[PDB]
Amino acid sequence: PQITLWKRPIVTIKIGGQLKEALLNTGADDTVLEEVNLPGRWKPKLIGGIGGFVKVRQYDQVPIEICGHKVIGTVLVGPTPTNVIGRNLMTQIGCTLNF
Amino acid sequence: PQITLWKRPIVTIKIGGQLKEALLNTGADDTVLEEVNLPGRWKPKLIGGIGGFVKVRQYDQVPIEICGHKVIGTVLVGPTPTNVIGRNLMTQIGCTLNF
Ligand SMILES: CC(C)CN(C[C@@H](O)[C@H](Cc1ccccc1)NC(=O)O[C@H]1CO[C@H]2OCC[C@H]21)S(=O)(=O)c1ccc(N)cc1
Repeated sequence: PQITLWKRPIVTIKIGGQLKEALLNTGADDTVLEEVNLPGRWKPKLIGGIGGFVKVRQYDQVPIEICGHKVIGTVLVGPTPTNVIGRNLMTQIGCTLNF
Repeated sequence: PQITLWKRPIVTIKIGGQLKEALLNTGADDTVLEEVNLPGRWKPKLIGGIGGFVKVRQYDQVPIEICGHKVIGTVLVGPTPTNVIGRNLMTQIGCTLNF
């Protein structure tokens, strides 16, 4: 599909068997989500943004459905005001910026 | 331009006759630049990012030039890790997300 940006590019995702929505974010290297329930082991990570640093759980190689296509990639889990799909997953469903 | 997201989608941008470069960010509604030499008065603004809320200087109706393409809008100045051009400006180039 071809999304414009007169409003937040928000789309459905499925994570942990659960239906959700997230902002398709080209700003960040990695994906972040609202506290959720997930597979296995995570690493501590510190991301930085606007408003300083925030502590996240790094779940590695996780299965997620974005817009209905399967992707396995890194999901960061932490206190994000909103769910954010990073470049890391966007490139696997052939997302590209068009202008 | 169809641009893939393996890298940061950094493009060239011109303000005040200053060449710099900025992230084509679809996760930011607003355009946020670290410093500019714009000549005078700015307006006090608050945006929230992922790590909290920050003071930033709002400039109305700035002529800016992205990839040669001259467009006009509101250019904040703020504590951003990376120059970010958000959707308010990306719509004026008719830029879209695509997959
Ligand atoms: C400036 C960015 C480099 C900061 N981030 C990406 C950015 O998309 C966030 C992502 C984002 C999206 C929605 C809500 C909060 C954060 N948005 C943001 O704060 O940008 C600001 C520009 O204008 C304002 O409009 C919305 C946010 C403000 S980030 O959220 O911190 C970020 C940091 C690390 C990762 N891995 C992924 C994302």
